[PDB]
Amino acid sequence: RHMFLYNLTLQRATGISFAIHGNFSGTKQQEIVVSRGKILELLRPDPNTGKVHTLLTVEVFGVIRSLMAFRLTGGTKDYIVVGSDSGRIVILEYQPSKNMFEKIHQETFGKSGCRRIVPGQFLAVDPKGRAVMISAIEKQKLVYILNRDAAARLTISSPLEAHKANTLVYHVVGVDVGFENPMFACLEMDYEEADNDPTGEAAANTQQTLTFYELDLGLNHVVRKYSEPLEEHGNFLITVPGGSDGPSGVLICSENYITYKNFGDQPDIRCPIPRRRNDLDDPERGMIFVCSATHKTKSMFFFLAQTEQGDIFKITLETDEDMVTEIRLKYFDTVPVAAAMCVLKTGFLFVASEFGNHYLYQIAHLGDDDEEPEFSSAMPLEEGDTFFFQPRPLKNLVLVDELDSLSPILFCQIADLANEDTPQLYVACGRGPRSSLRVLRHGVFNQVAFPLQYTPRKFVIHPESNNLIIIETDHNAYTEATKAQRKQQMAEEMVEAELAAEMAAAFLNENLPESIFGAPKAGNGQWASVIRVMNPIQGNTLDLVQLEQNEAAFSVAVCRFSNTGEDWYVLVGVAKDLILNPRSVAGGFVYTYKLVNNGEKLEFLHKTPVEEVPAAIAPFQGRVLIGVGKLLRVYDLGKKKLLRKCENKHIANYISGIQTIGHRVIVSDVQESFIWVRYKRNENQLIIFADDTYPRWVTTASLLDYDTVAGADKFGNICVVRLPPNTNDEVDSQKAEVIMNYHVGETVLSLQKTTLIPGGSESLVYTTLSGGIGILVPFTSHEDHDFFQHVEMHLRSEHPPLCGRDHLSFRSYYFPVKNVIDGDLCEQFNSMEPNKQKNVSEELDRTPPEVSKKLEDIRTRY
Amino acid sequence: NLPFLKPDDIQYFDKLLVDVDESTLSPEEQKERKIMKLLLKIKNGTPPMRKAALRQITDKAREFGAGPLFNQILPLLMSPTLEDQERHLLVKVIDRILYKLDDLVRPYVHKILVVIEPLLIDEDYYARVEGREIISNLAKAAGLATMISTMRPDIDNMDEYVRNTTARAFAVVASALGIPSLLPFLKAVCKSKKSWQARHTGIKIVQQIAILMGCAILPHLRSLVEIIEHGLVDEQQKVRTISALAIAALAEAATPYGIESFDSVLKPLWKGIRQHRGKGLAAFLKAIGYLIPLMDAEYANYYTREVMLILIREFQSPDEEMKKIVLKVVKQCCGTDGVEANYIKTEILPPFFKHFWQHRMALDRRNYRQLVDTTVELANKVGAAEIISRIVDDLKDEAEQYRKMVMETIEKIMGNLGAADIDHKLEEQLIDGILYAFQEQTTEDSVMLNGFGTVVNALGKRVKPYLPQICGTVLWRLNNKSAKVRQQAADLISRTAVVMKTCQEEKLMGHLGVVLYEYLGEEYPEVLGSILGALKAIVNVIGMHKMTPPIKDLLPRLTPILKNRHEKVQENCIDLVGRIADRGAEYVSAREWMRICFELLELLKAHKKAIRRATVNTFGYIAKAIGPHDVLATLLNNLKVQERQNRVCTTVAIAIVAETCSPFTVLPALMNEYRVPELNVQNGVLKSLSFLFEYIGEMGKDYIYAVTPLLEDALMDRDLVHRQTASAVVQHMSLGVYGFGCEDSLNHLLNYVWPNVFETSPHVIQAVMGALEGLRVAIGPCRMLQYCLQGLFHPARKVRDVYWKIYNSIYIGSQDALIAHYPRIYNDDKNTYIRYELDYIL
Amino acid sequence: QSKYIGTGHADTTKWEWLVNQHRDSYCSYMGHFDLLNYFAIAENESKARVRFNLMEKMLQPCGPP
Amino acid sequence: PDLIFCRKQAGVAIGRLCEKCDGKCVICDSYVRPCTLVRICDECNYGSYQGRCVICGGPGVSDAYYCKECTIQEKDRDGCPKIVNLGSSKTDL
Ligand SMILES: *C[C@@]1(O)C[C@@H](/C=C/C(C)=C/C[C@H]2CC[C@@H](NC(=O)/C=C\[C@H](C)OC(=O)NC)CC2)OC(C)(C)C1
Ligand SMILES: [Zn+2]
Ligand SMILES: [Zn+2]
Ligand SMILES: [Zn+2]
Repeated sequence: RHMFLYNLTLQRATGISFAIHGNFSGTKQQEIVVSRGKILELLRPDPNTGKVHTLLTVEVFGVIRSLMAFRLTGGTKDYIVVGSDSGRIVILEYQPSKNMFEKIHQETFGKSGCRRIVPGQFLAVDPKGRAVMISAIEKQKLVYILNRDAAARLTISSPLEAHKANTLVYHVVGVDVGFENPMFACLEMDYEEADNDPTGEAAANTQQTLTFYELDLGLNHVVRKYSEPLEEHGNFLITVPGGSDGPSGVLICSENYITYKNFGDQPDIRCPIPRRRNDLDDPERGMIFVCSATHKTKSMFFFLAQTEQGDIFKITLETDEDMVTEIRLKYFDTVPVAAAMCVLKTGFLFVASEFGNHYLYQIAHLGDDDEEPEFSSAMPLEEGDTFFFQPRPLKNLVLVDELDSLSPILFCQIADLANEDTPQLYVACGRGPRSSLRVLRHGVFNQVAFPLQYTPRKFVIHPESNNLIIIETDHNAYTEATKAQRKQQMAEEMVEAELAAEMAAAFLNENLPESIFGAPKAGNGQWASVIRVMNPIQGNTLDLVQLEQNEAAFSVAVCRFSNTGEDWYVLVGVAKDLILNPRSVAGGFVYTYKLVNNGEKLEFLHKTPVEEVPAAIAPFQGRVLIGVGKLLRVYDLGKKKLLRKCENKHIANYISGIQTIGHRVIVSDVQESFIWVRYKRNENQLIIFADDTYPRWVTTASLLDYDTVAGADKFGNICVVRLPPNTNDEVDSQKAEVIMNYHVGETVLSLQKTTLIPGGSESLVYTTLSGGIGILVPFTSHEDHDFFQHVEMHLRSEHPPLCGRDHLSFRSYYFPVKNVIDGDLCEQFNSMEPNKQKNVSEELDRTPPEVSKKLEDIRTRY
Repeated sequence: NLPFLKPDDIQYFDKLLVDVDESTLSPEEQKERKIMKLLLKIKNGTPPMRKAALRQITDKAREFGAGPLFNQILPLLMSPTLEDQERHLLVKVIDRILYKLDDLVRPYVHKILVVIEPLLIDEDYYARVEGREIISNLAKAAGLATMISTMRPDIDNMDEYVRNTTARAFAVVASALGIPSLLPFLKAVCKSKKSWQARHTGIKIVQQIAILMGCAILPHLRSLVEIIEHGLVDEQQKVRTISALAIAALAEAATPYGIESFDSVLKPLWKGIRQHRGKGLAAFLKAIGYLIPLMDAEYANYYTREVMLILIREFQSPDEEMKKIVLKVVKQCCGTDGVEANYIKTEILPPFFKHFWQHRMALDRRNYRQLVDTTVELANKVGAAEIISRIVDDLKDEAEQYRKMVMETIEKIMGNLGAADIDHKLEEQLIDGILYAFQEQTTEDSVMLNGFGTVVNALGKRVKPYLPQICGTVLWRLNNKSAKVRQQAADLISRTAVVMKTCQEEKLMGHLGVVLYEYLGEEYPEVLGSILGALKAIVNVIGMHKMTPPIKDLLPRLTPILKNRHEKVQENCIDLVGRIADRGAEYVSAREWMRICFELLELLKAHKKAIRRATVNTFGYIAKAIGPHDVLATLLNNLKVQERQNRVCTTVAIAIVAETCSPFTVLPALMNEYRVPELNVQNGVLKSLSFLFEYIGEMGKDYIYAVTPLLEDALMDRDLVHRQTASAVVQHMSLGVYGFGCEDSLNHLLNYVWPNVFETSPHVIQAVMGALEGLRVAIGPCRMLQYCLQGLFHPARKVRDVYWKIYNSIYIGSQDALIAHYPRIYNDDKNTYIRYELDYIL
Repeated sequence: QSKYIGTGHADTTKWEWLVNQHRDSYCSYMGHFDLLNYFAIAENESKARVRFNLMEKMLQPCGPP
Repeated sequence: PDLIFCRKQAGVAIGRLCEKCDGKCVICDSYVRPCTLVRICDECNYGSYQGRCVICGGPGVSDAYYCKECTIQEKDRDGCPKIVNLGSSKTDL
């Protein structure tokens, strides 16, 4: 049977990578434009209730790499500049009447894709809206000039080249130079020296520079004027207000430092980042800022800079008539690590977290009249120490809204664990202390979250007790016992240098909540792992096992054994001293636990050592199948350890997952695609009998039948590969046929064939690392397939993607599309104008309402 | 060697004609000689010569100096026989040498401005652009103080020409360096105590700054207005006029923002309205008219009511410039929010139509266009009838220019606002006046045709009673000695056919069509095309059975008309034949359709695009009509019979049949002709396959498998052109079926295309590379990298050359996609090569 | 073509090609959001720290020749 | 005759084609499916070359377009497609 699927997003992506604020409606109200990755969304936080409403959401069918807002002189509405994975730059204007993003301009300059020398990664606009600049990570950058016409409509000019070969750009930001010629500050670095010195000296000798590009308007050209080398490498720049309301210049954020610099007769004013007092992290680890914000008022202006630990500091500069004397930092608050922050007018702060839920707070105290110690750059500093501060709970901010975000989803199981007619989606997601297992029920989804201790890797379901057996593992983290030992060692070090006897007692008594203050994580090859047994109904953990400070869990499976009775067992694969980059692991251990009290407690039966990391554990006909490195072994339960009875060695690189149906086993390779291996019981050997013709960085897999396997890429793809007919699993040299290919634009870590509504069509549901949920529904007739295919074709040309990308090229990112119709694009038929709808429907010999009903009929059969 | 010299180039480059040695040449004189040579290579030379000479003259500009450089460049720029592109090249070299010689040009600035400033007043737009560009580059090179010093003495000059030129150049240097950099100088000069010429020149500078920079002024509009506002109450009259005109220019530039910057100017202008007269009054009115559309609704109403007394008074002015100014002011006032429609109807419209709408206004063309556009803008707000009824009776007038004026006015009004506001009395007046204006025309003014068509289409079904009255006039007009009037009547039929059909008067249209049928023997081709278009418009709206003449009689009459050499006749005849074939195919035998199709094939290679478009559309229509087989047999016969470009029409027609009828009705017979051993016809079959797949695009997704054997046979050593055309077929297939599950057969054809990658002949290897790129987009860059890695690094150097060319094409084609497709490269002892991030597991 | 960085010829060494594809991979990571998410989940670091480490690796992603 | 493409960074100027070469594509000489509009750099559009034919260099009559095939292969994302002859100056013809 030919496989033709209809792709539909049930739950849109909920993570956020970019967020900007401004008056996009043309009124005094300030909204927020966010990038969900391949989605552009508009949010309006109501200043009366303190809640964020979603007004518009648009699938752009691209990779939004940059997003900024600007405004012309005397203008009342803010435009939206977007740099995509296309070779184009787009300028959009939100129209509140039609409730749409109107593409005002779209200019092409390069090839598509997240390329190395094609602009789109960095975007920087002049603070007066006179010119924008779009730059790549290497070489070329382009400057467009923005103006208005007699009808007050925005006009864009031809690009202006600002290219420089062999130059790596860290970050670009515009400079507020009032109404002089616009200027753009770049953090650049030249690597031409490092590539011609076979000794490596030029590599360590090359240093990051801060460069300035001036756009001469009278001469209409971009010139690279200044280029000063920097002491230490900076990660990004902050545009300080300039002109008549502030001193122009830039703030370079480095590692453990922040430096004001400005061209002309201006000294460099650097200030060390105030480290947290009694920091439980590693002393050799540095501290950097992850994001920033700027709030300008007629009175003053300040910046909000968040650290790696979540500490938001308020930064103010002392004017000193025209040259800044000092940079003043003070501890503002502590929120989860954010990808962007927006200090809205009327007193509200939007925190778009890098993972997990997002937050909206109200400001009450700007930190002006407080007893907390404010830090400056003029204070004497030995360079062997840094400034210390004490973190305290929220006092300047109050939680007014929390937006739910499933990102990042690491595992998902769709099943009816509670005794209801409709199954539920159990999603193990979150990161670190903010991880969670969430139950989702539809009847859009409604969720309930139960917090977890570390980042869950994979969880299995106990068939007899319906309880969930999760493994949680995090890198460079401390276990509970090692955390207590570290606090004890710090208290011991503290009693010598006599208020410290009481201070160390208070330190041991105060346990900072890691869900709000982050987790004290340090070291390189350190690992924190926890096995948990949870009830799907309630939020209670039925059992918990902590592991070694260097033991990291990566696999789990519950199974009965033919060697013993119906009593269940739990096998957990663990690596020791992994050291991810560069890779150099020590050994591995398989925990074999007995399952007692009908799935409520774990009995440590034994630990079996093994060469490398057990990355996959799956039951297989009484015994068990385990993948260690590139070796696929079969184990049977022993009285004291796991006994090996057979192994296969010719696996290509490294096993990342195995699943079995009948006497076949599908080994997923980390880089190569799936491998079909056959196990002959009497011969007691594993023989590879099929592989694939395409390398695929597999993340998950799901066997649809005896011959087909549906898998997901690390690069955001879904493939379906089937064995050819008349394939006897005794002879080798068999190649499998790729019968379906599709690009979701988001990395998928869980594929499962199931049926959401009872009795309906069997579909294939996938989860998204960016917090999304999608489905692929098979087609029933060639009439419906041809109809939806022509709908897709017509919408590709009549309603092209919003950010310059080409839809067919986008869905063909890494492999050409094979037998998948994009329903996310087809449903945009309702968003077109009536003229185009009528024309396309007449091309299909039916009416626009008939097409809308035909589209809506699919969102009931899933 | 030395490039070619025109006659006028001798005067500037004679010294280079003699072959003397530079060792004998005196110094400094020798550097001037090298300048003379570099400029010859710049002006007359190939692009490589030009770029090399530009680089050489810029990198050595400092060593040469400003003196000899400009003393050599300026006489060339003033050459009377200097081409515009040569002037542009000189402008570019001047900019590039000014960037290097920073401040050395300060002594020469004056000697530059005596040469460059005449370009700012040149009629050539690009000459003014070039002059402004080099003045800007000069103002960036030398300091602001240098420019102000060099140009200050010419401010209070006695002549007005030099004052105007200096003001324009000052505006240019302002746009070059920025408004705030010139703000103190302007503030000082606009209040000069010495003479009034200085303040007049400063105000002119501000006006030209406005005109030159437009919306880029809004940041400094308040400053400019505060600097220039004192000039409205000055004692001198010319300075008041120029201050008003500069305020008008600043308002026009800042539209629609920045009204608050003119807060100090409203009352002065308001008083001057009642104080001044003549040219100063005209300037004040112009400034007010450009300032009003910037105001709020209530204040716009207030100010307009305040100025309207004198505005109406100035309607009956003897000055023509005053008339144009007040007409523009009326158009600006009545097009703003705040000026209510009833107010305009009461106070503005009566004097407007009394004084302005006069016969002599339709004589001068500028006044004609101004009054027409202003009246249309008036109707846009006060209503269509309230404007049309006031000049509808002028459609019956003795002076034809006035009739043309009122006709164009009514036409634009009704084309903008429809005909919903027109009552029955006004409808009868419109019909009567339009019939009289059309009936009496000295010549066939197209404005009359457009007005008739627009009014008829706007009335729609309401023109039903007047339809016999119109058709009688049209019939009487078709029987005219003048051909260009018969074609105008035919065009009117073309434009009113749809309304005549809506009015349920198919008998009248049938009479029109049977009258047109006897006119197909018109000796003048343009009238023939017009009547063909009229017949097409009649056929496209009436059923085929009801149409007179019967289609069975009309189409054989149309068949020989395709042989006409005129583009219009061909286009309209083909369009009519296609409209017939689309719905009246049953009324024509297959033999007539075949004869038309064979007389229509030559028109596939017409030079005009529209003719080919129409030919293709009507060929598709007749192919849907007849059926693929009868025409396709003779198509294959003609294909084997003829060669050269004439056959390309056969190829295109085969593709048209394959697209209209499904391609399964032509592909088997098309592949059969590949069996005969003649090498000349197999190439034609391959060309047909190539264009067929390129034309059908995605439709060929169900036919790659069927053609794969013929291709794999043609990819073998049958001939060079065989494999070239087969690779072309593979390219068009891959690009067409891209994204529709054809990876199997295309990956198979790749195995036959690949061995031809080691070919020296240029055209066939180019076709092979095109096929390889098409297969890259269709199969994916992964398979291409898989086939490329096996030869990317090879002991043979030619193998490495070819495979690296392939890899470069793949890389430029899809670099981002290759990340997931690179193989494992184990790190050796001296470097790290494994990408560890891609090995992480969650 | 010499304009497009990353292309090659018959004398392109193994080190040149590998450092080209390593820089291309790093830019692809910086661009595609979920790739960066995966990398920041595997090793516990902030997205900003991961981007900074990649930009630092841009110098000699493989080592000196 | 040694001709080539301009291949400079194209601007906001719309490409233009004369009556001789109207429906033809600037890159591959095809008349099938005009897709994306042709952009050219400012230097090729300046002065007396405003609205000039991109292929030959005569009075242009209609906008120039790449074909669907060249759009698919992204041959429009290259430089300016203006044909320039390296064996002449700015005054020849
Ligand atoms: C600049 C130029 O090269 C232009 C050529 C002109 C060549 C011509 C007119 C060749 C005849 C050729 C035309 C195309 C073929 N038919 C065809 O494509 C038909 C229909 C197409 C699909 O429809 C459209 O394009 N519609 C808009 C027939 C053969 O002349 C010179 C002087 C060489 C200069
Ligand atoms: Zn060009
Ligand atoms: Zn031409
Ligand atoms: Zn083309």
